[PDB]
Amino acid sequence: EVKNRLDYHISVQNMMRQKEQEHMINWVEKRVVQSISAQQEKETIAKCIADLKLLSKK
Amino acid sequence: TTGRIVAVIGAVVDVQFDEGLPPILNALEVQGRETRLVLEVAQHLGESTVRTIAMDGTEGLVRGQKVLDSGAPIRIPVGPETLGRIMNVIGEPIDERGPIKTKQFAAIHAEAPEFVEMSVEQEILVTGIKVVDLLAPYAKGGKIGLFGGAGVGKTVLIMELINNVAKAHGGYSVFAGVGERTREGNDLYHEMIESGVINLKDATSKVALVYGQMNEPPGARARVALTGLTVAEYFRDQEGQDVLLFIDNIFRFTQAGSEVSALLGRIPSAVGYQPTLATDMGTMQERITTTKKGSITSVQAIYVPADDLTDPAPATTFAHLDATTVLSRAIAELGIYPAVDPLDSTSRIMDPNIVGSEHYDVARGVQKILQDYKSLQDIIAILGMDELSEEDKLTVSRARKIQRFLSQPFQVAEVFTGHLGKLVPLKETIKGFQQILAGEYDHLPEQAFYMVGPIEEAVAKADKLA
Amino acid sequence: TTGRIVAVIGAVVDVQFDEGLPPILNALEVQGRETRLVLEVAQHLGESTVRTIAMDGTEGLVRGQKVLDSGAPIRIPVGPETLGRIMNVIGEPIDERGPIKTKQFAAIHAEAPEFVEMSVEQEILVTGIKVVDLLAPYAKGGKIGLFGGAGVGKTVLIMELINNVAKAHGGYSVFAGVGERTREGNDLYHEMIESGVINLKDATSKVALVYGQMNEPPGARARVALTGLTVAEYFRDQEGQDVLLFIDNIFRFTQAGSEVSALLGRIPSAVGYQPTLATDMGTMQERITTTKKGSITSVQAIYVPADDLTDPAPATTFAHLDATTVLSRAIAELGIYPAVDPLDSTSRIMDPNIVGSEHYDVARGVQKILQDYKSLQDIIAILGMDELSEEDKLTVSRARKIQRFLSQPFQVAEVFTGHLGKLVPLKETIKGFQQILAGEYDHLPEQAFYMVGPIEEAVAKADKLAE
Amino acid sequence: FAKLVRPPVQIYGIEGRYATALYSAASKQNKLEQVEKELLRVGQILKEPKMAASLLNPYVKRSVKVKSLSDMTAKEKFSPLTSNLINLLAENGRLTNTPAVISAFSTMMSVHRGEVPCTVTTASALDETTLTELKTVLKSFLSKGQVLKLEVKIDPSIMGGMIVRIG
Amino acid sequence: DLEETGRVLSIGDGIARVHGLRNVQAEEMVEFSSGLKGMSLNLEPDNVGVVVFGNDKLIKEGDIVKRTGAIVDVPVGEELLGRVVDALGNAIDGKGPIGSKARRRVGLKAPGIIPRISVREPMQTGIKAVDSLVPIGRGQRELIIGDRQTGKTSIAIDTIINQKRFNDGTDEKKKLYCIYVAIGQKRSTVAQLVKRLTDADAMKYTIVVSATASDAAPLQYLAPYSGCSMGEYFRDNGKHALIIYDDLSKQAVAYRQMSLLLRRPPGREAYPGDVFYLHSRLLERAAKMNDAFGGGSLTALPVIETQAGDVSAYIPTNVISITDGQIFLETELFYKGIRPAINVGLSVSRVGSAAQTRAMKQVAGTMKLELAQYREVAAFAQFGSDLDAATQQLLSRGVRLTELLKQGQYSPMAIEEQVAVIYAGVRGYLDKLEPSKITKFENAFLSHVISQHQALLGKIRTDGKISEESDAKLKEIVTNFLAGFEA
Amino acid sequence: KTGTAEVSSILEERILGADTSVDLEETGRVLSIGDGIARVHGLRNVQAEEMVEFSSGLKGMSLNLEPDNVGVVVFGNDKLIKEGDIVKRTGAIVDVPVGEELLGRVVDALGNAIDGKGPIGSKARRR
Amino acid sequence: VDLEETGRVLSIGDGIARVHGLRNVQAEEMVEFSSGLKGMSLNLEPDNVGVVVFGNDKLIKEGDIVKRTGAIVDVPVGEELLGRVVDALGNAIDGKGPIGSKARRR
Repeated sequence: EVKNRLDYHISVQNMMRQKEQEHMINWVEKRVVQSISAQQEKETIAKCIADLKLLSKK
Repeated sequence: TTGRIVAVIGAVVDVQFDEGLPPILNALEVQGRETRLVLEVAQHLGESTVRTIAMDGTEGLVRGQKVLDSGAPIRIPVGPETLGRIMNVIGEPIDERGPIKTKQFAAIHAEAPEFVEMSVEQEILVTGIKVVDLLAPYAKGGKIGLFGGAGVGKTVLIMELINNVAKAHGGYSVFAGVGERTREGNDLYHEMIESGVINLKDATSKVALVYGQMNEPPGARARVALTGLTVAEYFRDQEGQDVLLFIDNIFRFTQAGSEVSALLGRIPSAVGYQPTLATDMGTMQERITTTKKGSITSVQAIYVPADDLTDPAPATTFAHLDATTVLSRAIAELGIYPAVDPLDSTSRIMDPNIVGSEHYDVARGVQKILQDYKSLQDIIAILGMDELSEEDKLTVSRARKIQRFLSQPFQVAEVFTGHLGKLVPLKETIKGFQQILAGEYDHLPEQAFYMVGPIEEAVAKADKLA
Repeated sequence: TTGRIVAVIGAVVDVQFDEGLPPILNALEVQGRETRLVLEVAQHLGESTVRTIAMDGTEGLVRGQKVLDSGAPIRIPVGPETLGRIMNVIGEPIDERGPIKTKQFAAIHAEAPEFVEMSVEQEILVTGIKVVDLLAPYAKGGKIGLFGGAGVGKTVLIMELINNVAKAHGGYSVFAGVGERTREGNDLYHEMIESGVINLKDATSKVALVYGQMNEPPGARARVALTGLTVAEYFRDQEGQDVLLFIDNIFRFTQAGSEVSALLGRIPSAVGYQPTLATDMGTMQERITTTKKGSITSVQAIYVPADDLTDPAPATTFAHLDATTVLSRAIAELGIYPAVDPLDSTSRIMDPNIVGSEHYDVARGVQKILQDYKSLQDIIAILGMDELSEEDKLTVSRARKIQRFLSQPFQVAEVFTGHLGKLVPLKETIKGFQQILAGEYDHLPEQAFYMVGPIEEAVAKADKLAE
Repeated sequence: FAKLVRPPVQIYGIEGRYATALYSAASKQNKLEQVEKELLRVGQILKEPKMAASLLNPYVKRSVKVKSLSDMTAKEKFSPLTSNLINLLAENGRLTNTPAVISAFSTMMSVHRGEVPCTVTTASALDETTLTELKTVLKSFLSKGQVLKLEVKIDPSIMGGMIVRIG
Repeated sequence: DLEETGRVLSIGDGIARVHGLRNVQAEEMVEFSSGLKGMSLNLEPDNVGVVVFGNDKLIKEGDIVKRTGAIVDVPVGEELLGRVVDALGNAIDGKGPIGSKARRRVGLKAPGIIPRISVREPMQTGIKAVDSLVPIGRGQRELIIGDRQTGKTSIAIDTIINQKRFNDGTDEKKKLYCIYVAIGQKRSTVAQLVKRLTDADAMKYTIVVSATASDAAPLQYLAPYSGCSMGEYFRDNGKHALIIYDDLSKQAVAYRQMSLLLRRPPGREAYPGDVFYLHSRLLERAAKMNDAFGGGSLTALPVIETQAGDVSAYIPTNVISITDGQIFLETELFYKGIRPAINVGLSVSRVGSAAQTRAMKQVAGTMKLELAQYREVAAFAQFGSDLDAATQQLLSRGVRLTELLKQGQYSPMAIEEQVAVIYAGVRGYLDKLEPSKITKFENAFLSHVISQHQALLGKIRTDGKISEESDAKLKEIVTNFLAGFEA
Repeated sequence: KTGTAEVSSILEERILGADTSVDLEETGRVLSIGDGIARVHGLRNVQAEEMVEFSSGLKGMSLNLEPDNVGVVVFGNDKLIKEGDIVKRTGAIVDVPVGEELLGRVVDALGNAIDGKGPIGSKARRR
Repeated sequence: VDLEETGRVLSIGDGIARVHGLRNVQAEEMVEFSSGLKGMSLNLEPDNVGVVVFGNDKLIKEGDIVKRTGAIVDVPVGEELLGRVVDALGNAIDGKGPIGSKARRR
C-alpha cells in the first residue's frame, strides 16, 4: 500500500516530462528552423568536411 | 498535382500522375469527377504511374482525365456527431443530412497499438445478459464473432446489447455495414430509428453507421474496414472509449480483399484467398484492441464461409476470435429469445486457468447439466421422465429453469416480446444459478424462470403463481 | 575462363562468361568466394551468359564477381579411401580427418550403363525379415524404394535393414544421407565408429559416408546423389562390390529439383513437379544398376510427402523399382513397427521359380488372404463384423496374427521397443505362414504374434500369453 | 555471332538489346562519337512527326518500314551504319524509344563516363570525368567556387530533420 | 554520396526493384530511406529485388535505397535475457535499448556432425507428461502441434516457468536460455504472455522475439532465423538454449505470400517447398553440440498449430520428418478439461532416453507402458464393452494415471515430486481411490512431503534415483498420507 | 515483342552486313542451349518437323519453327553442346530406319539395334 | 488523325479490338466499327483500346476504323416493349419493327 502512493507521482512526472519534452521540441524546432540561407556556411562546412571527404575518404 | 488516366481497365485505373509520387494509400480525387471518385494509390509502377484502384465506378473516362492527388489517405470526419449519421465508406453521409459535421478528421488508416501502449491483461466486457456474461463473457477490446440466426432479431439483440452496455458503460458504437444490402442497411436503419438507438434528433443516436456495401467498388468495401476502425479509434482514444464496433459481415470484406487480389494482378492464393489474408487481418485486428486508451471491442458479424472453415480465413479468424458467438436457432426454436447456444458461446480466453472456472465450472455444471440433461433428453425422449432418478428429474427441471431463466425480455422489442426487457446483473445471475443448482427453487414454477430479468424476478414470477 | 556474376537470383547464379561459353556441366569456381563456390553450368543462356547453379551459399556477391570456370564438373577423389570418411557433396571431407586421397577423380555425373552392360537378370537377395522377404523378396543389386512417411521409425526401419542386412552383406556400402537430418547422421556416424563399422583405422569401414543435408542449398542436395552414385559405381565396376547404397532421401533430391525449376525459369510442372522429373530421375536411376561388374543394391528412401503415390513422383519411381517397400501409415499407426503396407510392398521377382513355389504360393495364398481380408476390412468397417463367414472371422484374426507375426520388435531400438527384434530365416518364415495357415495357432489368443521373430517362438510367446 | 564490346556504359538489355550492337560496333572502328553525333542529328530527324509515319501509324506496313529509309537513310546524308540501327528499329519497331537508346549511348567522349555524387543540395553538378576522390574533390571547389547550394538542400533533410528523427 | 545509394527502381507490393548499387553483396541487408530495412535477395542486373521489411505506404517511387552494405546480422548478447525485441533486435519491450552490441550473422550454418554431438542432456518442463513421456534432452527438435489455447501456448509457458528453478539453479551446463520466437501472435496475445513471463520473471533468462499478428511478412519470416541466431550464440557460448519456434506455420504463410508476391510460384499445397529448406535449415541449427560449443545446445521446440489435425498436410509431414518427435496435443481432452490434452499415441520423442533418469525410468517404464496398454484398453476395452477384471483394473488404474498426468495450466513442477506422485500411482496406490481425489491427495501430499520429507525428496533429487528405502519411506509417507487422505 | 535475336551478336553484324540469316537458312547456330532445347538461330527454310543434325553430331528435330529460331528438340544432351553449334538441316523430317531385319531385334527408338548386336539393315525407312 | 475518337484496329481476331488510336474515348463508351458493328471501349490501355465487340466479327479486319459514338450505351425505355421481343439494345428482334419506347436510358 505504501508503494502504490509513491510510484503514481513518479510515473506522472515522468510521462508529464516526456509530454513537455516532445511538445516544446516540435514547437521550438517548428519555430526555429530558419537561417540556412542567412548562414549558408552550414553547407560551406558541409563542403569543408565534404572536401575532407572528397579528399579524406580514400 | 494532377494525374492522367493512362489506363482504365474497369475499376483498376492506372493513373499516371504526371508530376506526383504520392505514397501508396494516398487518396486521389479524380478531377472532373463530380462524384468523388477516389482512387486509392495501390502500386508505384514506375513511370510516375501508379496503379490505383478506383473506389468509385468508372465512366466517362477521358484518356488522361485529370486527377488531383489528395495526397494522403482519405481524411474523414471523426467526431461524435457521426453518431446519428450513416455515411458511406467515404465518410460522406448516405443519411443525407448534408454532410456530417466534425472537424477532427482522420486519414483512414490507423495503426496497431503497441506494446508500450497496451493494457497488458484484458478485461471482460459484461453486458448483463445472462447468456453473454456466462457463456462467452466478452472481453473489452475483444473481437467477437457472430455466427448467428438470420433476421431473428440478431440485430435487435445487438441493439439490445448496445442498449445494455453502450448505454451502461458509456461505450459508443460504429457500425460498418460490410457487404450489406441496401435493404439490410435499411432494415437496420429503421431498426435503429425505431429503436431510437439512432435518433435523428438526439445524440442518443449512439451509433455512427458507416456503410461499405456490396454495390460499391471493392476498394471501398475493402477499405470500409480501415475506415470503421479509424472512427472508433477516434472515439476510443479521444472519447476514451470502449467502443462497440459492429463490423458486419467482415467476411465479405475479406472476400473483397481476395477479389482485388486477383485484380491486383496478385496471386491471391488457393481458395481464392489473398495470400496476405492474415496480414491484412492481422494489421486490422491489431488496431482493434484494449489499451491505455480504452477498448475497441468488436462485435463482428461473421459468416461461416461456405459453411466451411477449412478455407483459411475463418481459420485465421479463430485467432482473431477470442470470444465466439454462434447465435442459435435451437434456442430460438425453444421460443427462447435469448436464442444463443452455450456450447458455442465460448471464448478461447474462456478457459478456467485463463479466465475462470466460476464461469467455466458453474457453467460446466450447468452445461453439464443441460447436456447431461441432453443425454437424458434422448433417454427421456424415449422413456418419459418416470424412469429416471429423481435427481435427474430435478436436474432436468433445474436445467430447464436455468434455461428459462435465460429467457430474458426485450426493451428493444416490446413489439416482439410485449415486454420491457431486462438485464441481469452478473453476480445476481450466477447467484441465481447457484440457487437453482442448489435446487433451491425446483419446488417453484419452472416457467417462472421464463422471460425474466433478475433471477429474483424469476423467483418473484414463481411466487405469484405459487 | 572468367565470368562475372551478372545476376544471382538466389543460388541460380547467372554468370556471364565473356570468355566464351564452354559447355554445360562446366563447374565454375567463383573467384572471391570464401567458400569455393561451385556453380554448375546448366544453360548457356545465350549471349555469353550461362545459368548456373550455386550449390553453396551466395554470399557477399557483388554482381560482376569473377568466377573462374573450373571448366569441368566437380572433381572429387573417388575410390576406397572414402570408405569410413564422411564426405560432402563437393567430394571433400567432413570426416574431419582431412583429405581423402583416392586419386581417381570424378565428375559427379556419370551416365547410364548400356544395354549390354547390365547384368541381365538378377536373382533374389534376402534379408531374413519375414515381412520384408515375404513381400519383397530381396533382389540382388536392385534398387529398392522405401516409400515412406516422415521418419517415424521409417528411418529406424531403414537402419534396421542396414543393421541386419547391411551387416549381413559383408562388402562395401555407400551411405548417402541426402537432405539428411544431420542429428541422426551424427548418431549413425557415431554408431559406426561405435560399431566399428566405421573405424578410423581402416577404410574397411564398410561404409563410405556421404551426406548432403537439408541445411544445404538444393544445388547441393540435387547433386549429392550423382556423387554417391559415381562412387558406388567406382566400387561396382572397379571394385566389383555390391555396394549398398543408402539414400535417405531421394525425395530431397527431387525436391531440390522441383524447387529450382521455377527459378530455372521453367514451369515447375504438375504438383509443382518439374517437367523433367522423369528424365533426371530416370537417367539417374538408370545409372544405378547391377552391371555385369557388380551390384549397386540401392535402398533408396523415398519420402513421399503426405505419402501420396498417385503423386507423380512416386508414380515415376515405380518405373525404376525392383522392390518397393511401401511404408503404411495406416499400419504404422496401429503402433506397428514394422509399418509397411504389405500388399504394396513387393518385389517383382515374385516367382515359383526364383522364390520357388513354396514361398511363392504360400505368399500368394497369404497375399491372397490378406487381400481378402482387406476386402473384409471394409466390410466390417461398415457392417460391424459378426455375421460373416466364420472362416473369415478366423482369417481376420489370423491375418492379425500374421500381421502381428510380421511385426517384429526392434533389435536396435530397444530404445524404441524395449525389446530386441529378431530375424527369421526364410524357411521358418514360409513355414510360419504355412503354420498359421495350418491353423496350428488358431485356437489361441491373437496376442502373441505381435512383435515376433520366428514363428515357433511366436507359439512360444503364445504359451506365455496362454496364461 | 560476335566477340562483342560495351565500352563505358553498358545499359544492359533495356533496348540495350540494340545498344550493345553498337556498343561493340560503333565501339569497334571507333565510330562511337562519330555515330553519337549521327544520332544527334537523327534526334531531330526524329522530332518532326513525319519522319516516322510508321511511328505515327504502324498502320502503314513495312513498306514504310522500308521507306523508313526515306524518313532516315534514303533520306540520309550520314548513315554509315547508323542506317543499320534503323533497319532494326524498323522491324523491331522501337522507333519511339530510340531516344532512350541514344541517350544511353552517349556515353562517347569522356561523357561516356561521369556521375554526380550527392548527399544533399544541388548535386546536379555533373561529371563526365573518370577519376574520383580526385577530380571530384577538385570539382568540389569549382563548385564551392562561385557559390552553389540549391535544390532544397541540407536544411530539411539529412542534416536538418535528422536530429528531429532522433527526437 | 550517391556513393552509398540507389533509387527505388519500382515499388509496389513492398517489392522493391531497386535501382543501382551494383556493388551490392549477396545477402545484403540494405536500408531504405525510411529506416526501413530490406534485403537484397535477388540480384537482377537492372534491379535489386529487395524484400521490404516493413511497408511502402511509408515509401514512394524512386526512393532512395541506400546500402547498409551489410549482410544480415542480428544484435546478439545476453541482456536480451531480460528483453522482448522485434526481429531487428530492437526493444519492443522498449525497456531500454538492447544491451546487445554484439551482432551475429543470422545466416550461420547448422554445424556438422563432428561440430556437434548427440544428446545425453535432459531437459525438463515440469510437465510430468512431457519430461516423462516424451522425455526430451537438448538439441532436440520437437514439434508441438496443437490448437486454440489449449494452453497450446500455455505449454511453452509452464515449461519456461519450470526452467526458472534452473535459472534459479545451477545447471549452467543445463542453463536453458529460452527463446520464444512469437510469430503471428498479436500484440495483445503477446501482451498477456509476456506479462505472464514478467511475472514469472523468467525473462531474465529469456528472449522473446515478437513478430505479432500484424507484421510485415518478411519480418515474420525473418524473426525465427533471428531468434535462431541469438540462440545459436548461447548454445555456442556453451549454453543450452531452448528455442520455441512459435509458429512456423504462420511463417510459412508469410513466406508463401512473400514468394507469391515474388511471383515465384509454389508447389504442393500451393506451397512452395523451400520453406522446408527454410525451416530445415533453420531447424538444423537446432542441435546438441559438442564441447567445442561448450557442449551447447539449442533445443528446438517448434510449434506448428494444428488445425484440422491434417498432419497429412505437407507442412506437418515436413516438420515431422524433420523433428525428432512431436507432441501432438488432443483438444477433445481439452474439452474434457484435460490439459495436458495430449495424444501421446501421437506424441513421440524417438529420442526419449537421452533425457532420462532411472528415477524416472523406474516409474515411467512401467507407466508409459501402462498407459499404452491402458490406452489400449481405453481404446478397445470397456466403454460399453466387456468387464474382464484385468483390463478393468488397467482402466481404473489407468484412469487414475490419466488424471495424474493431467496437469493444470500454470503448474510446472519439480521432477522429484513428479516421479514421486507418479511412483505412487504406478505402484497402484490409488486404485483404492476414486479419480478426483487423487488430485487433492497429490496437492496435500505434496505439500506434506515438501514439508517433512523434503529430506527424502531432497535425497531423491540428489541421487536422481529412487531407492528402496526411499521407496519404503515414500511408501509410508504416501500410504500414511493416503491414510490421512482418507482418514 | 522482345526478340531473342536482339542479342547484339545477331544485330551486331547485320548492321555490318551479315548474310545467310546469321546462322543459315538450312543451318543454324544454337542461340541458346540448355536442356535439350536448342533455340537455334537461323534455319530459315527448313521443313516443319524436320529432323536436323547438330555439330555436336547429335540429331534434333525442328519442332518449333519460330520466326527467328527453331526450337529443336535434342536427341541428346547439352553438356555435349556449347552455344552456337552449327545445326545443319538434314533437309528432312524424321523417318526412321524401318525394315524387317528388325525381327529378332532390340533396337532403340532411333531403330538402332541396341541389343548389342548393334546395327543391322533398315530395308525400309519410313515416315 | 483521330485517336481520340477513332482507331484502327490494332488487333483483332477475338472480337476484342485492341485499337490503335482511340485516345480520348471514355470509359464505357459505345463505339461503332468499320464492320457496322458496335463495341464498347472497355479497356482503355495507355496505348490502345481493348474494345469489346458487341457482336461478331470477321466483318472487321485490321486497321478498320472504329469511330466513337462518344456515347455510353443506352437502351430505349418506356413500356411499349411490352408486347415486344428485343435484342439487348432494347431494340426489336421480334421483327415487328420497332417498339414505342422512345425514351432512352443509359
